[PDB]
Amino acid sequence: FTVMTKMPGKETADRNDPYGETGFSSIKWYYGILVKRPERLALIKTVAPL
Amino acid sequence: SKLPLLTENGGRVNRVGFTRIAREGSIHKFGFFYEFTQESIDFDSDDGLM
Repeated sequence: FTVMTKMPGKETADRNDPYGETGFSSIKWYYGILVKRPERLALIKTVAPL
Repeated sequence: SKLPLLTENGGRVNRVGFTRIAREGSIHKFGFFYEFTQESIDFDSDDGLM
């Protein structure tokens, strides 16, 4: 998880916001799976009582 | 009515500017002289006229 946090201060001071009273925090990651042998996975589909 | 005020969402709000002024002067040249002849200095009764 790549986390990037900018607290209010000179870090967020900008021509659009000279005073810099906004901040944010973000998080991102990569995912994907590879299936080698599909035969070994099993499944049984059914209904369930209330 | 002309005070500088802000809100929590600060932005392009209050701008100020500065000015400078320049001054000048000049220079001029002076002088005067006098001339004499040798007999005037040699034969005058006053020894020390120079």
